[PDB]
Parts: sequence; structure tokens; C-alpha cells
Amino acid sequence: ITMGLEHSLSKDIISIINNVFQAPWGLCQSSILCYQLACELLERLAPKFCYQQLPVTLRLIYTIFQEMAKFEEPDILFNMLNCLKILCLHGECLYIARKDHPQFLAYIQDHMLIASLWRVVKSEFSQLSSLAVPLLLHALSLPHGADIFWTIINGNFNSKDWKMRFEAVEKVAVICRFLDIHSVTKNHLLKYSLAHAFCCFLTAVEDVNPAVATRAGLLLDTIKRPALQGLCLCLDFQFDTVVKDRPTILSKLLLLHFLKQDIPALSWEFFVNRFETLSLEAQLHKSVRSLRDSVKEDAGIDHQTVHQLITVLMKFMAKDESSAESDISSAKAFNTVKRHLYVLLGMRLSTCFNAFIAGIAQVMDYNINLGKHLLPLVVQVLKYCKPHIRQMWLKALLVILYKYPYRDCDISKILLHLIHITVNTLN
Amino acid sequence: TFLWEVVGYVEGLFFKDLKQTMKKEQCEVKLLVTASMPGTKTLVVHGQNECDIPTQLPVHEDTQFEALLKECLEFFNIPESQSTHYFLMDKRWNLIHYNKTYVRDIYPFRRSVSPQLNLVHMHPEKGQELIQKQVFTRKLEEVGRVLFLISLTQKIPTAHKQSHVSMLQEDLLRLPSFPRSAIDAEFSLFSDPQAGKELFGLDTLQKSLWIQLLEEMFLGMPSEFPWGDEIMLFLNVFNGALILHPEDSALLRQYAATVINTAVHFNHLFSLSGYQWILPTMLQVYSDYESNPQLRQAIEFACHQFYILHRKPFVLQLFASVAPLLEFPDAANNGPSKGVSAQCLFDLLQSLEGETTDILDILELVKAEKPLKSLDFCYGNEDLTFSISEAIKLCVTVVAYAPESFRSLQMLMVLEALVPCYLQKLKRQTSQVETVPAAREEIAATAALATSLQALLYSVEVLTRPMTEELDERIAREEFRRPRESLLNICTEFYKHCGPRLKILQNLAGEPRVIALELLDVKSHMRLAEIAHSLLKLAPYDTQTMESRGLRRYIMEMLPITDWTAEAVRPALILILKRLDRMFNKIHKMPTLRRQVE
Amino acid sequence: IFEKFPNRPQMVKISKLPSDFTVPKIRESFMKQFIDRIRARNLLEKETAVTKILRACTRQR
Repeated sequence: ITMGLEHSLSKDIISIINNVFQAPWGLCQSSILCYQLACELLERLAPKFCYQQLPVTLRLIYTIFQEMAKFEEPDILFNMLNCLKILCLHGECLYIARKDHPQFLAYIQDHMLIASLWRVVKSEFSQLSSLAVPLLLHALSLPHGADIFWTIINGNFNSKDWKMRFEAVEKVAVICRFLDIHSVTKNHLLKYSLAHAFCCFLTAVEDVNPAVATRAGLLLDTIKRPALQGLCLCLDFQFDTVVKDRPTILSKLLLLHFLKQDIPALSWEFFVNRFETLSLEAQLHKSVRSLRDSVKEDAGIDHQTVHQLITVLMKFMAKDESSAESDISSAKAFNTVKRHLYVLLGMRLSTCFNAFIAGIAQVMDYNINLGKHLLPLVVQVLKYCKPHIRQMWLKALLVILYKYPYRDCDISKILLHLIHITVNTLN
Repeated sequence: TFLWEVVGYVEGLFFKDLKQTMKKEQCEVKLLVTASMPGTKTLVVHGQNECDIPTQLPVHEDTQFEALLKECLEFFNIPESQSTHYFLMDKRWNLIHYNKTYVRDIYPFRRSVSPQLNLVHMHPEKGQELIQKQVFTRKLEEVGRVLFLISLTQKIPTAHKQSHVSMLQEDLLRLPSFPRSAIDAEFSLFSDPQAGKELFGLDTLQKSLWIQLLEEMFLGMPSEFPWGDEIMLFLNVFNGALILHPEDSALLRQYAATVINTAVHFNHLFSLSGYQWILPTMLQVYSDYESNPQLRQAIEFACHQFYILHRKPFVLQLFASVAPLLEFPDAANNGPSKGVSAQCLFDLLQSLEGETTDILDILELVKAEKPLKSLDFCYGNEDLTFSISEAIKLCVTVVAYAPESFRSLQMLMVLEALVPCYLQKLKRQTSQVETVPAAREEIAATAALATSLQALLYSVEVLTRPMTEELDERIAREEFRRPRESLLNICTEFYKHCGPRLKILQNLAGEPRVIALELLDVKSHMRLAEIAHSLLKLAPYDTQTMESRGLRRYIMEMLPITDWTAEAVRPALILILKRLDRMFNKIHKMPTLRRQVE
Repeated sequence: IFEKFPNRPQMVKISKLPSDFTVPKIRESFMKQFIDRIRARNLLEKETAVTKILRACTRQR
């Protein structure tokens, strides 16, 4: 029968449970059994400061946080976390705290909730973490919380003691491996905080102590591929929105492709989303901070970011096969990559052409199937509209014909013009 | 730390060429794990002045540092108050040594030279910090070596992989340190605050790397391998990892998917005799951490996939492995609460009954085809969803094939643990919803269990034959009396539980027309009387069987509830009264036999 | 030629049964091979478990 989770009788029961909670013990299994029985009543219930006008639920959360830092056995801790979930979501105390309790919500987030949850996230008793993670994700879905978490990971990761770096990479690994995909796609600064956590996680792969480097590399292995896809989608969203931080992110993403390549860290749908994003960043003519401490407009600079993306693209097709024709998926994607690779690259004072010559030689050296598949479009654009780039030019035309059946008509004739260019651009 | 990708980017390597060219440098074990170079056999201790001399001492395969600590305590006469204030070290490499690790992993056999050892006076805290940092460094090189071996056997040519992994397994067999050094941790350093989560994180990484290496080693080899006793030794690492870090979620997902992969690969061994080496440790870990739902969810998913792979032999081997750890409150074997409970086994079987949803995503680390189907056509695509009555049917069939064997006695112990708990939880669920189809399924379930009990009593006539420097005699009387008292315990708990409950259920069924459905027939009662009579035929000669709870529960709880208003059931009673007649006639006519009776 | 016919799997059946109850499907080779033969969280039960598994590993060679 329904009895009401908010009624005056039920809050009187809650007042009984508070003054049980405020009386400590000072045998131990007695306290485990007493708190679990009280917790079962809590399950059944819901499916000096000026504290005398405060509702008792947040004061219960207060004394839970107060007695959180006393014991070291995960059984009572586990039970407390269960109670915490029952009150945060089924009890809706944080929901009414964010509805009409901002100051005390600032009090709750600023010193109790984030630091205690950062204390209980561990890599040896991984059921406290399995309880702790949706509560911490509920905490970071609110204002004032991302700054505290930002300063926590800044003081943990940028420390001069390497054990703090060690403990920071294990904790950010435990947050990353207990995440979901669609549960994050509504809040902006949740995605920003998880993106900064993931980029510090990727930044720790190359740290100066070898132990943190090998730990981040081996602990990157133990992450389930949907969580890594969701992290890559958050990082791609933060690349889409934020402008001034595109230098670092690509470096991190290259490290990602270099380490975890089974997940599509780079794919053709990724490149067509970035193609339309550079189109909206180019053909159209915030408030968050910069994550550059995580590591530390229409003619040239956006085009230089485009060039940088071209260099990453040439590295991608040199590295992997990426057979977009083996499936019926990504046919329009790869097709869009070749079309717009023709259109925006086809105006002899750019930085893209020499890097394309610098890349396509290693492309033709390492790839064969897509290499033959893309050759004729490379030679159509060679002179469509200089010493060392001449050296790579002749290296390019050296590896055009080494294993490749080029032999067509009206196209091979231009090779006659090419040996004419052996007495034209030299003369 | 860069060779882990260099060997991924260098082709043209095998197992033998590096061993043939390494032996020239006398440092074979310092690069890869599987280098079978033996170590030193003697060692020298150095002094500090002309009062003492460097002394040579032998090294066996089980020598450790603590014996050398006792040696220097006994020889130099060091007081034990200053035991932790002193340490031992080498002068040349300047290395402090962990106390509880073996010497043989550290000192390979130098060519006619022995490394030095000095008893040094040091502060204890600097020494324990030095020990912690040097073993942090040291097992980081082991972790590096394991990385080299995992990256080594990934991109090998597809012709040469079989001989490579087979001779790899063969040189793992020749190693005397495997798998000691592959599974043991450092336990006098895990409790300190200055080696708290560092040694844990690297130990978690090292165990996960060892699981990856073994999983690659098991795969590749042919499915028709002559697997002797060696599989258990290899499986022991898989047990040991779950012993050390059971609540760590990474080791759990990897352990579950690796055992699923090696149960799909060696399908022949894991259809006959393979599950007897991995299930004791899994049941112990499932039984202990009952307040930890993630470990519980991972083990129920792994056992559900075990059943989906192999249907009936897995359930048989499961009952053969949960049996030597079960303790029940009997008055013959006083079972303590320090092992697998009866409830733990029964809720594990109840999770095997229903479906288990996936929360931890263990399936995508399984290299075989998905979804898993039955690997043998004897059970096929028939709808053999696991019930609990069919477990009783299997136990009946294996005790019925040879009731004087050992599997019969063992499965009788299994049955006397299981069927009171099944009848109990059946009583809870029929006293939980109180509905007329619940009453119908309770009557049908009691009838089917009764059918299986008639099938159990119809095929135990070899136990009705009576019996024929004393330790084998006590063994013979034991193996005489265990299945008999097991049958009496089962039948009297069944009768005194369900008979009045059959009348109660018949009252609350909604149809009181069917009453007194006659659970046991006359031949079952006469069979129980002949077993009890054969038990009582030994009673005055050994004094421990009068107080046995099966016999006493039959005498005080089953004889008065048996109806005798008809005379068809009566020859059971005349045999029981005849046996009690002759026992008390013999106890009366012999006073020496009366002088030793309780 | 020797496998075109439909496969025939050997079973186990016992005739001393009341024949209202079906004997389940178990192969006879497996049958004869089979019939032939809070407190845990602390650091002491694991170490004792490790040394018990090491002696039992060494004992069965």
C-alpha cells in the first residue's frame, strides 16, 4: 500500500533514522547489521550553522559524509553508498537541492561530495567504484562542480610527486571504465570534464616517469570498447566546439590511433564530420577554459588547420588498410573524402601540396589496394593549376610506376609531357 | 619499454635463434621469461674485518633468504631484538633483497664465480623503503619481459605458429619455477602505507598480462592434444589470480572470458574431465564473498556459459566438485560453518536455472563464434533449459549405475545436502504467492520429486546385503554405512516434511477431493526396513552407529508416522520388530556385550 | 563411405527401474571414466590459500 515518501510520518521515521545515524559505536558486526537493517527500511521507504530550518535528509547526507572518512572496511562503505543512491535519486534530495537549494548546494559540492567520492574511487575494491560512478556523474552534471573537479585533477596530475600522478591515472582509469555511451550525451560540461579526464589519461602515456607510462599503456588495454567510443565521441564534440585548442587534441588523437586501433579512433565518418565542421568553420564568413594545462581567419590559419588534418589523413592511410569497399557502409564517406580532397586541394602558395607529396610516397610504399584505387586521382591533381619538394616530386613519380598497372590512354600521354617537363621546369 | 613495439615492427624471429645466440652472452634469463638457464648452487657470505672470513654455503632449489637470516643469527649470535635492525646485501651491485622471495630467480649460475653477501647494520625504515623501491623496479622488469613475450607471439607467420607455441609449452614444462614465480606476490609489503596501491596496481597488471600470455599459449595448439596431468598445473595460475584479486573488476572480466575461451578450444577434455580443476576455487571464491555482488554476477555468468557449452557433464563435474567442501548439520559428521554452505550451492543452482543478464560485458573478449551453441549433437537444439529436478534425476542415475562405488556415496552426500534445501525454498515460494496455479505446480512438483525418490529406492538392493591393522576396517565400515544412512536421512526428512504438508496443500488447493495420494508404496517401505535391518545387524559390535542420525531419525520419526491399519505394509514391521527382538535378546544373554553398550 | 549413414551414439540404460521415469542421456565413455576415479577480505586467508595451492600443486606434480 502507498504511504508517501514525503509525508510527515515518513520524515518522522527519517528523524528516528537520523538520530540513530548521529550516535556512533566508538561488536563491529553489530554496526554492520544495524546499518544494513536501517538501509532495508530506507529501500522500503522510497521505490554551528542554522540547521533548525534544514530538512533532515541533507543533514543525513551530511553525517554520512562526516562518518565516511572514519572506517576502512568496504562493507559498511558499500551499504552507505546504497543509502546515498536511495536518497540522491529515489529520495530526490540533490534534485530539490538543485531545484531550490543553490547556496547549500554550493556548500555540498564545494567540500564534501567531490572530495569524498574522489577518495572512495579505488582500483582494488571495485564494487565501491561501481556504486560511486553514477553518483559522481550526477554530481558533475551540475554547475560549480566541474571547476572543483578541474582543480582536483590539476593538483593531482600536475604534482611534483609522482605518486600523485600514479594515483591520478588509476582513478581516471576507473572513472573511464565504468562509463556509458548515451548517458552522457545531454550535458555539456559533463562532456567537457570527461574529455579533460580522458585527455589527461592519454597525456599520462608519455609521462617522464616510466612507471606511470607503462601503467597508462597497460591500463588502456583494460577498457571496454563502448566506453572508449563514447570517450572519443566526447573528445570529438570538444574538438568541434572549442576553437583555440586544436593543436593539442590532434596529437592526443594520433597517440590514440597509435595505441588502441581496433576501435575506430579514426574512420571515414570521423573525417566527413570533420570535413563538414571545417566547412562550417571556413565557409561561414565561448565561456569554458583551455585544457592546454592538461599537456603543459579565412585565408591562412583555418587552412593551416586543414593542412594539419591532411597530414593526419596521409598518416592514417599510410598506417592502416581501412577497406571502406569491403563493406557497403562508409562508401559515401570515403567517396566524400575523395571528392572534397579533389575540390579543396586542386593557388601555388599553400603548405598542403608539399606535405601531400611528402606523404603519398610512404602511402604508395605501404598500401597497395587503396593505393592503386587512389593513384589516377593523385596524378590528375599533380599539376592541376623549389629544390627539396622537387626531390620528393621525383620520388613520387618514382613510386607511381614500381608495381602499378597504370596503362591507360590520354593519361599516359602526359608522361611524355613529363619528360618535356624534364626540359621545361628545369629550363 | 620500446622493444614492446619494436618486436611488433620487426619480422624474421623465432624461438630458437635468440636462444642459440643468447647462450653466448651468459645472460639468457635477463631478457625473456622462458629461458631455461639454471642458477647458482653455492653462495658466499662476506665479513667486515679479519675476525670473520667469506664462507661458502650450498644453495638448493628451495633455498630462501630467511634460512640465511637464521644462519647469520646463529653464527654471528645476533640478538633477536635487533633482528629487523639488520639486513643483508651485495657489495658489487648494491642491491637490497626482499625477505619472502626466492634466491633462484635472482642469481643465475655465474661461470665459476659466486656473488657476494654481507651482513650489514642499517636503520630499518630506510631498508624497508629500499626493499620496496627495488622490488617495485624488479617486478616492473618482469612485467616488461611478459610484454615482450605477449608481443612476440602475435604476428608470427601462420605456418610456424604451431611448433612455436608447442615448443614454448614444452619449455614451460621444463621450468621448475613455473608457476611459483608466475603467481606469487609479495605479502610482507602489501600492508604498509608506503607500498599500498603501487604494488597492487602493478600486481593487477602483471596478473592480467600473465592471463593474456597463457590465453595465447592455450590457443594455437591443436584441439587433439594428449593432455595429461599438465593442464591442472597450467590452470593453477587461473585459480591463483582469482585468489589474490577477486573484487578487482579487470581480473574478473579477463578470467571469465579466458576460461570461456579455453573451454571452447579444448572441447574434448572439457567434455569429459576438464572442469574438475577450475571449479573448486570458483566455488570457494563464490561462497566467501557473498556480500560482494560484482564477483557473484561474474561467476554466475561464467557458470551459465559453462552450462550453455556443456550441458550434463558440467553439472555432474560441478556436483563432484561442490561435494568435498559441503558441510551439513549431521549428528555423525558435525559440519562446521567454514566452507561452502548448502544455500550457496542451491542459490548458485537457482541462478543456473534462470537467465543471467550481462552487466560487465565479458562476451566481447571471447574469441570464438557468437552466439554459443552446444558443442556436441547428443543434446542438440532440444529445449534443455536447466531445471532443478533434473539435477536430482542425474544424481539418481549415477547412484543407480553402481551403488557400491564411490561416486554413489559422494552423490548421496550431494543429495542429502540438496533436497532439504529444495523442499525448503519450495515451501517459501508456495507460501509466498498463495495462488491456485501455485498449488497445482506444488502438487505436480511434489509428485515428480516423489517419482524420482521411488526411482532412487528401486535400485539400491546391493546395499541390502549385510556386511562380511584396524584403519582399513574402519574405512570398510565407513563405506559400508554412509550410503545407507544417507538413504534413511533423505527418506525420513522427505516424509516428515511433505506428508502433513501434502494434507495442508490439499486443503488449500481449492480442490479437497484428491486426498492421501500415497507418496511411498509398500515396496519402498519394505526396502527402507531391509536397509535399516541390515544397519541394525552390525549395531552391537561397533558402538558409534547406535547414535547415528539417519537410523535414529528413522526409528524415532518414521516408524510411528507409518500407517499400519492395513496389513499389506506389515512385513516391514515384523522384520524391524524381529531385529530389535534379537538385538535385545543378545544384549541380555551376554553380560560382556552389556558392559560396553551405550 | 563409412560416414554417409546417420551417426549412432551409444547410451546408458538400466533395466532395474520402474519404467515411469526416463533415464537421461549420458555417454558411456564419460560414465566409465567418471565412475573409475568480510573475513575473506583480509591478507592472511589469501596467503594461506596461496601456500595451500602451492603444496597441492607440487603434490600432484
